[PDB]
Amino acid sequence: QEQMRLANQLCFSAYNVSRLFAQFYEKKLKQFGITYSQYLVLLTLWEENPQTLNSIGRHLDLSSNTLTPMLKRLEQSGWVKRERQQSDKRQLIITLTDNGQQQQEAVFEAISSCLETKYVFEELEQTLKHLIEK
Amino acid sequence: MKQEQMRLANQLCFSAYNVSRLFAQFYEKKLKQFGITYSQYLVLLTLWEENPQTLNSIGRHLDLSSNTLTPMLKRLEQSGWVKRERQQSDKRQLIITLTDNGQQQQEAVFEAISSCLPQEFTEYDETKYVFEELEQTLKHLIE
DNA sequence: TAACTCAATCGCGCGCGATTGAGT
DNA sequence: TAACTCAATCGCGCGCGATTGAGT
Repeated sequence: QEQMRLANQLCFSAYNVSRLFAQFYEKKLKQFGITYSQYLVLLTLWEENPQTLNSIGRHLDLSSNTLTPMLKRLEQSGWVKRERQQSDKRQLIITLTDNGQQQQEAVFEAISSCLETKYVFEELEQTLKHLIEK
Repeated sequence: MKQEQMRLANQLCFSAYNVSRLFAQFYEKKLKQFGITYSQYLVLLTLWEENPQTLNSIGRHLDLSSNTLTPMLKRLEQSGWVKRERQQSDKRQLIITLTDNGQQQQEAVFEAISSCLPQEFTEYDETKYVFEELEQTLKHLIE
């Protein structure tokens, strides 16, 4: 009984924490007209450019069911180019635009100006991953 | 110093993102039998601790509003977990009350989830604290 | 042909910023 | 008349289980 009481408060906290993070980031990012999830995509691209959609998804644990509509939005607001690979026409190469690369510093400053754990999350992250399989 | 503190906030934000998605995935798997969602579960938890409540009250417990809870309490009524009825004293209000089935099925739902929790559960109390800390930190950061 | 691997698509339920309109 | 306080509604962007159809 008490092991359920723990899982619930812990689940519920994670639920509250992620919403709050999103709320916060979205407030700061409103200037740029990008969402929290779009920001997470742009982080991976700022760390490695270009990437395939599938590669981005692997970094974020997301798939085309989320990234397809959403990379289309980032293209439509000038952050990225979506183009097909010649080696493999099934693939989709995502490449940052100049504007997309350029605005990183501005975006990071917009958020930074308003600012054990990291381990504890990664622990639970890996615990849950296993629970979804075996 | 200028930048490395951002790299911390990002990995921490991204971890919380991943953790909550996984928690939802897990609970949704176990709750499929009962035909309820994670969020619906969270609403049922507050009702199992206090019944009846007004939609506004539930929302206060979960930091949600009618923009989420209206469509969703309608779903729980349709699957026989709750009654949605307006108050006489104040016709604006909406009283949510658990159905017998709704009350009754708590034990079964808890068991369905608890049976799949690893024995890894009197050395996770640290975690529960660390979350609540960040939860409160973030809540102040928004205001 | 076939098996495979991709992004794209579909349907649905949230979250939530914003607005509406009923009721006090 | 007004100031309030509610749930309901609207529009949009996710997440994601599932399917599709193009390409290898």
